[PDB]
Amino acid sequence: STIFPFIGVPEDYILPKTEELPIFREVAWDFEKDEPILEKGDFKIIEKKEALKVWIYKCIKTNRYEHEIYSLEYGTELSELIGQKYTKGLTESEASRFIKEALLINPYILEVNVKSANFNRDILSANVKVSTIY
Amino acid sequence: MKLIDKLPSFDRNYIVEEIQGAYDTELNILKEDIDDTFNQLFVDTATWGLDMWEDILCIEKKELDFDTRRSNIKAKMRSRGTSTIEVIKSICEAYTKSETDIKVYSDEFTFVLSFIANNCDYKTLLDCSDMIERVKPAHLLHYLEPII
Amino acid sequence: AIGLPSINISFKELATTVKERSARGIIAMVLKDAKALGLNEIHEKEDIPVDLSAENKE
Repeated sequence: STIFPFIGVPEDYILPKTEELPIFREVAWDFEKDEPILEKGDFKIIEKKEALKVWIYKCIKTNRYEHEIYSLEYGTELSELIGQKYTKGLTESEASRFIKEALLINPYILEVNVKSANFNRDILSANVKVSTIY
Repeated sequence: MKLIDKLPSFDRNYIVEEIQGAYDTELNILKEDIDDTFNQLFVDTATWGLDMWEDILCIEKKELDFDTRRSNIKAKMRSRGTSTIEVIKSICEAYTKSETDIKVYSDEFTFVLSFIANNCDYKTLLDCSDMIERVKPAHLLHYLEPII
Repeated sequence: AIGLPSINISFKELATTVKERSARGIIAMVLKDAKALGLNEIHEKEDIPVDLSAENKE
């Protein structure tokens, strides 16, 4: 509480720690049945990339302003595109922006890219690449 | 059936449903207890909070019934302060739960309280008479007139 | 049939390498297993046939 590190730190002084995030861990989830997974009569815990997959799935699957429990940041506005309310190019731009802005609130996710986009009948397809710290 | 409505639609599995139903029942218990505690704050509706009224009014009694306790408390509040015809009538009706008419004899120094006692017991009448005797001016006679 | 509108999500590995287009890159591997008894063209890990001995899967 004595040092003044704003101009420079003293040579003898040791920095307490380097700031890093803990290992991301989450209750495992199965996607074809939409349930948590029980292992030996208890919830099964996964870590790192699989936990991030679970979180991403949950974030994409929710609507933005629908629920009172969530804040204004959590969710996705992809439900406003159903029915071709906008033109096709505007729909592509909006979808890309929506997905990027929704995913980038997690501190463990570094960059999101929506590369491909195709229109076939009433289906819109896209490829999303997520880069994490791991 | 109520807490599950605040969650997105993928949370409709049985595990989440049980977890939320438990808190549903718990919160119902909490709100019913709050309702009961609020209801205890009125003299008429008080059942297990009457002892707080006794502690306020410094009256010590042996537990007999709810109605008797409420009547004693109410008559204690009504007797305080100015004493007139209407105060005595109010005490007599608080005990006898009915309309009361008083007739006064100035020459004989006597007054009579008349009321309908089709649903009044002897013990409560005796308690009312004792209350009146404590409240009534010393020089006056008091007679009861239960009309059946 | 036709149902309600929905979002579908599928997960995949992130591979920096890109498959090569030339006629090179075709590898013929011969291995002795009693179970399969058939020729298989594999373009990715997801389509490796099931109930094949893990020693061969590796």
